[PDB]
Amino acid sequence: AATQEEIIAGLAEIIEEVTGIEPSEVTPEKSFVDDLDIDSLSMVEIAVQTEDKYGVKIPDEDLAGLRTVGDVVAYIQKLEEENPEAAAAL
Amino acid sequence: PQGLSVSAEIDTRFTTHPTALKLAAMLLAIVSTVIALLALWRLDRLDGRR
Repeated sequence: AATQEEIIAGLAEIIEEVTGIEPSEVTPEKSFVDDLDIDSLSMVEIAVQTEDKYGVKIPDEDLAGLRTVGDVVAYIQKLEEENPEAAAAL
Repeated sequence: PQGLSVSAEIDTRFTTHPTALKLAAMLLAIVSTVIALLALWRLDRLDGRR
């Protein structure tokens, strides 16, 4: 199972490439639109660059239900613990 | 008098209009273009985002 401090560390390096927010602001209690001003037209880009590095297809059915970083870490944790087919081969 | 004549010839070389072939070939380079664009859009829509 992926640790929380590496999930956040992998999400911050994408948020910093897309928007430019320093990775010292990405904490598990920050909202994606109020605290960190990240419109959803940037959440789409984050979800694209996520799949373009680690094969992970986050459908827009679920891309709306992510309001905080804790939601992201919980979603990734549950999907990786449910499916044992996580390749993780680079 | 008879025989007197002055016959010029104007240079109207920019006053043209296309034929049926040049029109059928102009109204067929715009339909296939939008058809190809629609096909490329349908191919792009594979990622499941609307």
